[PDB]
Amino acid sequence: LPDPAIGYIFQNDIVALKQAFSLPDIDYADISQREQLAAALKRWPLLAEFA
Amino acid sequence: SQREQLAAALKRWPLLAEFAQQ
Amino acid sequence: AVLGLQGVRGGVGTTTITAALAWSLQMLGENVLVVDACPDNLLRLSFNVDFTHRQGWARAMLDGQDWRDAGLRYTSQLDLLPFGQLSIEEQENPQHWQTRLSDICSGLQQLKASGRYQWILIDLPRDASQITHQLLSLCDHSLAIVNVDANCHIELHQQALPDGAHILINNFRIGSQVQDDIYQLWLQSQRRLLPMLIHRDEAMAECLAAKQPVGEYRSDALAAEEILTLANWCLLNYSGLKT
Amino acid sequence: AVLGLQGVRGGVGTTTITAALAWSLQMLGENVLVVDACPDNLLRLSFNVDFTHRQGWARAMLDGQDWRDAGLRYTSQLDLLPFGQLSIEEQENPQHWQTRLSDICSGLQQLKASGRYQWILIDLPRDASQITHQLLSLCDHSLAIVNVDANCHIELHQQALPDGAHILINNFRIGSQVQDDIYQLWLQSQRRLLPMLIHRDEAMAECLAAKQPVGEYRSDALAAEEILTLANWCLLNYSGLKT
Amino acid sequence: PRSDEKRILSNVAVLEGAPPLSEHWQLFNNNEVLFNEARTAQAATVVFSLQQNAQIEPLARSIHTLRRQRGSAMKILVRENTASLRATDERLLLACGANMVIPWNAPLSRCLTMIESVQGQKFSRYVPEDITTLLSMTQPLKLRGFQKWDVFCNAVNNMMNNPLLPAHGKGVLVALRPVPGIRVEQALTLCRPNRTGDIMTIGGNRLVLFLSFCRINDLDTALNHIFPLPTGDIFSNRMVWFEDDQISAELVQMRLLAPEQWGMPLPLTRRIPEPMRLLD
Amino acid sequence: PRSDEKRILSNVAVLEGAPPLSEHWQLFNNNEVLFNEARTAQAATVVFSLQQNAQIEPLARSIHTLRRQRGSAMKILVRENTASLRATDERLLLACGANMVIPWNAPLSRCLTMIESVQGQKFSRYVPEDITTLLSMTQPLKLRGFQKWDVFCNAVNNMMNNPLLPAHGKGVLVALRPVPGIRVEQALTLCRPNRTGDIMTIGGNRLVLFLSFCRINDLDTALNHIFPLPTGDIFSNRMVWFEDDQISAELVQMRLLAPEQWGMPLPLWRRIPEPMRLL
Ligand SMILES: Nc1nc2c(ncn2[C@@H]2O[C@@H]3COP(=O)(O)O[C@H]4[C@@H](O)[C@H](n5cnc6c(=O)[nH]c(N)nc65)O[C@@H]4COP(=O)(O)O[C@H]3[C@H]2O)c(=O)[nH]1
Ligand SMILES: Nc1nc2c(ncn2[C@@H]2O[C@@H]3COP(=O)(O)O[C@H]4[C@@H](O)[C@H](n5cnc6c(=O)[nH]c(N)nc65)O[C@@H]4COP(=O)(O)O[C@H]3[C@H]2O)c(=O)[nH]1
Ligand SMILES: Nc1nc2c(ncn2[C@@H]2O[C@@H]3COP(=O)(O)O[C@H]4[C@@H](O)[C@H](n5cnc6c(=O)[nH]c(N)nc65)O[C@@H]4COP(=O)(O)O[C@H]3[C@H]2O)c(=O)[nH]1
Ligand SMILES: Nc1nc2c(ncn2[C@@H]2O[C@@H]3COP(=O)(O)O[C@H]4[C@@H](O)[C@H](n5cnc6c(=O)[nH]c(N)nc65)O[C@@H]4COP(=O)(O)O[C@H]3[C@H]2O)c(=O)[nH]1
Ligand SMILES: Nc1ncnc2c1ncn2[C@@H]1O[C@H](COP(=O)(O)OP(=O)(O)OP(=O)(O)O)[C@@H](O)[C@H]1O
Ligand SMILES: Nc1ncnc2c1ncn2[C@@H]1O[C@H](COP(=O)(O)OP(=O)(O)OP(=O)(O)O)[C@@H](O)[C@H]1O
Ligand SMILES: [Mg+2]
Ligand SMILES: [Mg+2]
Repeated sequence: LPDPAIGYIFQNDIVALKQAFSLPDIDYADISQREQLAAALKRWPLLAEFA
Repeated sequence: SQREQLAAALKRWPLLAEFAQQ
Repeated sequence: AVLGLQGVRGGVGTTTITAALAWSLQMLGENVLVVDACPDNLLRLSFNVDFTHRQGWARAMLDGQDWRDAGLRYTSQLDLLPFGQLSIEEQENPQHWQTRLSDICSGLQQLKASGRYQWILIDLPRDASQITHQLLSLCDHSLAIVNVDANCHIELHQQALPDGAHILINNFRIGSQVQDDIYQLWLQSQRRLLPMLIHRDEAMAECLAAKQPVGEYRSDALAAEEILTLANWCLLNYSGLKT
Repeated sequence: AVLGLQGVRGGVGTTTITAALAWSLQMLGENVLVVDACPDNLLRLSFNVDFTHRQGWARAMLDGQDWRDAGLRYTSQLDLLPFGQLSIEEQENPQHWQTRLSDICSGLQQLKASGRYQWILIDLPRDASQITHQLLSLCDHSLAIVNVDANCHIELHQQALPDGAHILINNFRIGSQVQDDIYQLWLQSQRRLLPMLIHRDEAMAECLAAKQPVGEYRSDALAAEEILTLANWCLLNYSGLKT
Repeated sequence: PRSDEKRILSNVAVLEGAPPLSEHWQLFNNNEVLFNEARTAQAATVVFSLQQNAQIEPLARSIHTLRRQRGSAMKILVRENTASLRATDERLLLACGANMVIPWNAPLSRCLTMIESVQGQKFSRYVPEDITTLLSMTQPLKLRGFQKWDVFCNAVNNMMNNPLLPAHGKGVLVALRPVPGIRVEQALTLCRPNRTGDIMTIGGNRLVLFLSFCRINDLDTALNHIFPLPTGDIFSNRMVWFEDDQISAELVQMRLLAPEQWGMPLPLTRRIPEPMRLLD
Repeated sequence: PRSDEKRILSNVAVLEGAPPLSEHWQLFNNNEVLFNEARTAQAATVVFSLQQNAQIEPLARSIHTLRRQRGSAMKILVRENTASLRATDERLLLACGANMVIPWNAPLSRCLTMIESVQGQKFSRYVPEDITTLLSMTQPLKLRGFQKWDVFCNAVNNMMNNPLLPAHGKGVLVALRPVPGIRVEQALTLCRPNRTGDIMTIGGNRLVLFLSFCRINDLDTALNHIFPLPTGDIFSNRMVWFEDDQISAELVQMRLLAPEQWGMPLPLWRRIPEPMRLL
């Protein structure tokens, strides 16, 4: 079950299907500190493993 | 001059002298 | 308050920082006691304690002696309590003495309630022993010392940190791609990070050889001023006694 | 020939050195097996093992399963045996599981007699736990990993290490005056010192981030060549068994 | 004796790699050789290049010599090729005899127009014979760090009343009230000033400091250079004084505090530990 | 004796701070200005100063053109003011027309004694007109590192049959038998030469090195710079040939080695660990 302040999971019951909702993915990192973090994740497999 | 350099190193660091002067 | 310092792994620099933070707090005019909870008994050596001096609080309890008589006064406002020199048999057999040191908890909370010391610093080791878990529970706040490397990055994910702790960075080299990448990942993933860090400084490596805290060894050293900034941050954020 | 590598102090570089020594020994054409005796379970990460992969020899035994089924092959001549990911309860309560795992010491006696491997390296943690002493008694030879600092200098004067064990310097820097004084003193005082050391190399900091041994990540790196020299020294001096 | 009014003696850096623009242009590798050639000139245009802060004092000496020894017919310019320069340095070069300082953000086009703009211009401002008068006005205070309450007020008031400096932009006076969690002498250790013009003092449970030649719109950025932690976290209240009339009036009020209310730093700006019994 | 037989044209560094020793001494700031003055002398003494190994080639030019043009009455010395200098560079300078090379470890007194000893000498040795001949005289074989057995033999043979190299001291040939504990391919990984001209090969359970222009005395010093460990711990037996006939004789024996007994070095997106079961 997810964070109630971020998401919510619905149950159909009629058909055995679950639809999960979440807040839109929004990132407010600077135009450089986000660019270099992506390059750092591409560079080291150990960093990308915890992403 | 290698005998000289060791003497200065003991004088500089009391921790080294503490173990060498026992 | 009672502030514990614990490294996320060994060698990270917990002892040297604990001594330096204690000296910085006594320079700020605060009555501080610093106790060594590591069986290595390495904190005493940053205060010109002769290495042969075996006396310490754990040494007293195991010998059936008063641990209060194991204290040492460095300055008017800085007192220290070493762990004590264990024999080779004792350190290689930790099972023999671990469960026989719980008396320090009652004595610590009495010292806590006394009011003589405005700060009590505890140098905690990395083991998960019963005594170190007990001393960590008696602390008001804690600092988790890390170094910016792949080792600590792994541990920070697979190792549970104490609640409300704050992470302190030590041995900060400038000019390393992997370190800067791990750092920039920590800046946006670690919410428990401090607003300061301690650069790698030759003074931090020389002071222990000189058997002094780094603040007394070179007050002008960058690491010394960074730890002085840590003391002022502690005064502003860690002075409360959370019960 | 079972070789035990252990740190004089935590964080000196034992895990990265054993992984590199394993790669260097299999590169020389020897059949090697590497076991991870540290609860941190960090050795597996130098061989591109997924962090979510919780299998290991210590985890197999404590779960009732077979320890032989937890092996992983890296090359035709390098076999890897991870420790296993512990539970949060097992990390905080090391005493409950500390002594349930003496079967691996009997199981290593089988492998040592199996002849399948010419070298079995053991990544030993810096503690006095029972399993660590049991595993250390199986090793025919032992290496002690240090860094040239005051912490290790003190530990070398107050902490006992296995008989016949040699000292391997790692993270040797350039320019530090206090390191020059300790090292120059060691060269004339330390008799158990090895004829080669391992400099500080950015490759050693990057290889763990790249999940590869340093000999594979950057074979022409200075540390890779120094560890390769160590591998040959092991072939020359650490080939004979202990009675 | 044909006039050298059309002559242009310039540092090569001024042209930004462009060729000599006319038969009157003479380019030189550095300001020293440029100075040595200009000593025999009369009405020529001399254009120096200011690229690093280390050149400021040598450049002032060269301009001063040329203005004094060669008269008011010569036109002397300084072309900035850098942005990391204090605005007080432009006033120093203009006081030593330069007609005009060309800012770094002016392109070559604007630079050449300004070189033409000073043609026929006769120097009218006064320049002293001794440059030490002008050089000592780059550092008026010659003090840094903590100063006693009486020494702080005396030193800042003497620079404040010093006639040679003009009004507007004279400095900033900040009075900071510490958060109750920290004491004044403790927060004094956090205030670490770098520039040899900035002084601090403590008194009346207030940390006051003076910043020489600080625009009020650059005060907060100057505090980030002196405090490791944010000033809002260390101090609860802030009172600022930037204009001369308000600063001198605040200094008169600061004089009305008894010496028993003044402050001093902590007594710590080989030992041997002795045994003791704790908790007795 | 001639007019300027008593003149001493010397670099200022030669005197090591002392004042000019006599009215005959005339000092100069560098070797080029000194060489310019020396083009007019007839029997003067010329003392260059050698401070960097980069100066070896241009210095050999100045000495060569001086000796050819100015004759046999002139005395030309080279004073080493830097220990950073190979022994073959002294051979080159003497071959270009220098009477004597003053070694760096000789004190000022010894240096002055050697400058005076050259007085009265007429240069007899033959110096070629082309300097390319002399510069090629100090060129080792342009190979480094491991070579295949036949490639190793061809390189050393072609160097022994190089007419431009001098008679003796062309290098040392070493054959090393490894300790039973370590194999030849493994012992090869320890062999790490830095100099161009130092080659190695493995074949018939022997590690064979050729060290260009190495003297038999410097053999142990050079070996210590090739191997990180002492060669006594790596190799039980050692065979050495340092004269031309010996080396060329050992090479005709090496050529007899069958190709099946020739060795080669050990062989050694990311690797993935495969699950397995022990025993
Ligand atoms: N970001 C920033 N940092 C500042 C400022 N003022 C001072 N600092 C810092 O404080 C250091 C010492 O400043 P100082 O005592 O004025 O001492 C300075 C000053 O006497 C002189 N200097 C440097 N740059 C200039 C400049 O642009 N103009 C003038 N007139 N002098 C300068 O050289 C000395 C050494 O300078 P540095 O090594 O750069 O080191 C400077 C710099 O690290 C500022 O406005 N902004
Ligand atoms: N009293 C005092 N005032 C301070 C201090 N730090 C900043 N200020 C004020 O803030 C202005 C802008 O600072 P900035 O962004 O660092 O911008 C500075 C900086 O980038 C550079 N700069 C000036 N002096 C120095 C210096 O000594 N060292 C270095 N490294 N840079 C300097 O030139 C720019 C313009 O400098 P200014 O015109 O002098 O203008 C400075 C000055 O009026 C300080 O520590 N003390
Ligand atoms: N085969 C071999 N032998 C080696 C090597 N390195 C040192 N040796 C031997 O060891 C002697 C002393 O070495 P050094 O102190 O490095 O002494 C050297 C070193 O300080 C410097 N030098 C000479 N050649 C070079 C070069 O190619 N590069 C650099 N960086 N220095 C050089 O000048 C000194 C003069 O050297 P020598 O008179 O020949 O004397 C050398 C040489 O006989 C090597 O890589 N290979
Ligand atoms: N300390 C020391 N290091 C040594 C020695 N021999 C080799 N090395 C190291 O190995 C590098 C390659 O040497 P090389 O192939 O002989 O290549 C050398 C060689 O061909 C020539 N050279 C440099 N120094 C000397 C010298 O003293 N005498 C002569 N005759 N040639 C030199 O220039 C090339 C580039 O030299 P480096 O940049 O110095 O680079 C040298 C140096 O870093 C030695 O005797 N001492
Ligand atoms: N910032 C630093 N710059 C340079 N050297 C440092 C720095 N921090 C620590 N060191 C050095 O690192 C070594 C280990 O430090 P320290 O003893 O404080 O670590 P630790 O975490 O207590 O280690 P352990 O508890 O495992 O013994 C010492 O020699 C110390 O001088
Ligand atoms: N010579 C070196 N140069 C540079 N970085 C090094 C060097 N040796 C080790 N390191 C790095 O320092 C850290 C040492 O961690 P490692 O696990 O290898 O040591 P350890 O002694 O086994 O520590 P622990 O067992 O306490 O976790 C790693 O990030 C490693 O990459
Ligand atoms: Mg410690
Ligand atoms: Mg490890």
